[PDB]
Amino acid sequence: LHKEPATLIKAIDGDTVKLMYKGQPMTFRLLLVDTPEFNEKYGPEASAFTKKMVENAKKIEVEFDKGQRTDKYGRGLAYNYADGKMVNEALVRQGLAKVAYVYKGNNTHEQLLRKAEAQAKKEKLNIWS
Ligand SMILES: Cc1cn([C@H]2C[C@H](OP(=O)(O)O)[C@@H](COP(=O)(O)O)O2)c(=O)[nH]c1=O
Ligand SMILES: [Ca+2]
Repeated sequence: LHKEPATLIKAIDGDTVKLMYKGQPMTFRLLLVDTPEFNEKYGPEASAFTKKMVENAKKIEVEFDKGQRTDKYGRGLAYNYADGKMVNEALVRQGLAKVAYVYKGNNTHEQLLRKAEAQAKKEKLNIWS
């Protein structure tokens, strides 16, 4: 896979962000994770975690997997990086997302993220507390 440039337009919630990609505004949904909705337990904390990560970054990148690049709602499906750190992985490592929505052929980073989830669960963090 390849990292490609993007710039932040606006934080949305734990697992969606509005970015400019190839010069066009797009909502991205993060691959292989699920954060609680803002109205659920840990939802606000997930939203804040992602917001801080993308707003503080100097360099935002997106990385598409091998399969579908947009979902049925028109959201881009990617792994998102903030100063080289994967947001998808960071959310799972902190117990603020579950590994989820693992579809065949868009699952390159599945085992990296399951390893993070096991570590967050071991530490009893957030969702796993
Ligand atoms: C992460 C992801 C979600 N989706 C779709 C499945 C879900 O459909 P439904 O809306 O019918 O439940 C929805 C979950 O996103 P949200 O967790 O953002 O609600 O997005 C994909 O199609 N591919 C994906 O990789
Ligand atoms: Ca969600």
